[PDB]
Amino acid sequence: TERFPAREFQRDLLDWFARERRDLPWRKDRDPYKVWVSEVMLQQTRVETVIPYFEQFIDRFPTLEALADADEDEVLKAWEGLGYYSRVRNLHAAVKEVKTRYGGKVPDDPDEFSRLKGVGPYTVGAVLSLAYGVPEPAVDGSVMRVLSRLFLVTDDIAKPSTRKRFEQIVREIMAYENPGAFNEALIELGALVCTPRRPSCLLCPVQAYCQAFAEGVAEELPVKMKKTAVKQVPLAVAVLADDERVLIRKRDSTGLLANLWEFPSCETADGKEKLEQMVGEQYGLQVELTEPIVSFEHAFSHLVWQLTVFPGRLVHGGPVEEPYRLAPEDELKAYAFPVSHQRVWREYKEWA
DNA sequence: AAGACGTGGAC
DNA sequence: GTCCAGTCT
Ligand code: SF4
Ligand SMILES: [Ca+2]
Repeated sequence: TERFPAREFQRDLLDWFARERRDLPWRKDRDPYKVWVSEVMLQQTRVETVIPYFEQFIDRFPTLEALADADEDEVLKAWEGLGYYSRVRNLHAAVKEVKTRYGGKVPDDPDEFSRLKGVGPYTVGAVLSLAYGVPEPAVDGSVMRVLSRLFLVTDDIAKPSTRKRFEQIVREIMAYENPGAFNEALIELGALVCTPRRPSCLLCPVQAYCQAFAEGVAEELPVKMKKTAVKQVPLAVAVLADDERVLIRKRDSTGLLANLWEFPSCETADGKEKLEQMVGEQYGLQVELTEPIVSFEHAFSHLVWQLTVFPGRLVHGGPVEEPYRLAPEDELKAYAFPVSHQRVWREYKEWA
C-alpha cells in the first residue's frame, strides 16, 4: 500500500463512523471483560442476535470474577440457543486463568491474551484495540470483504497467505491514534454499507479509495469457496412421560452439543424399535412408544439432523440412572437444550 | 490441516 | 433457500 493515501482514508472512515456508529450494548464503555464477552458472542453470530444475549449475560455475570466463580451449568444455560457452545466453555476457562494467573486483569499483551482459550487472531485484535488501545488488527469476515474490494485482493480468503496479506494491509493503513475506533469502523462499514451483495458504494465514505469500485468488480469479491454439501443424519427422538415427569438425558462432555440436555434419541429406518432397545438398556426402565408425530430438519454447519419424534410412556421401578433424569414439565425451562430439542418439545406439547 | 463445531438475521 | 455473521488443535 505505498501509493495509498492512508491519512485521507482514515479521516473519511472515522468521520463516517462517528456519525453512523450503532448504539450497541457493549459500546457503552470499554471494560476489558465486557468487550471480551461481546467479541466471543459475536463470533459467527450477528449483532442483532447477540444484543439480548449480551444484556442478559452481563446482568448475570457482571464481572470477570463473577463469571470465573459461576457453575458451568449456569454459564451454559446463559448461552442456550446462541450456538457454538465451546465458545462459552473456552471463555469460562479463560477467565479462571485470567483470575489466577493475572490477578483478574485481562492481559494487554497480545501473546499473553491470545494464549487464553477461545482467543484467536480476531478476538485478540478486537479486545485489545478497544479496551487498551493496542494497534492489533481485528480482521473478521466482513473486514476481509471490505479489504478485498478496497485493495483488489483476488486470492481465496481462506488461505493463510491471504490472511497475512490482510493483516499487513491493516497495519499499514490503521490509525495508530485510535486503533479501536479504526478497527470498529472497518467492521461497521462491512455491516452497513459494503455488504456481500449490492454494496451501497454510492453511500460509501471510502468510495474514492476503492479499487473494486473503480474496476467495477465489487460483487465478484471476496474470493471464497462454495460450501460443500453436508451429511444428512436420520435421528429418532423419543418424548416419554411417566405421569407420576419427562425423561431427559445430558449429553457427553465432549463433541457435538456437549453438556446439553436432550430427549433420548438414536441415529438410524426403524426408529420405534431402535429407541425401545436403548431405553430398556437403562436400569429399571420399561417403555412402549406411539406412532411418530412430526419430522423436521435441524441444520449444523457440518451436518443436518433429520429428526423424527415419537411420543411414549415410561415405567420406572426406582431411580432413573445417570445420565438420565426425570423432570416435571414445569421444570424443563430450567435445563439447557439445543434448539433442535427445544423444537422437539414444542411439537410434542402442541401435538396434545 | 482438515474438518468439527450452532444458529438465525437478512435478503 | 442461500449466504454468511471465528476458533479448536
Ligand atoms: S465503494 Fe463499494 S465496494 Fe468499495 S468499500 Fe465502499 S461499499 Fe465497498
Ligand atoms: Ca490464540
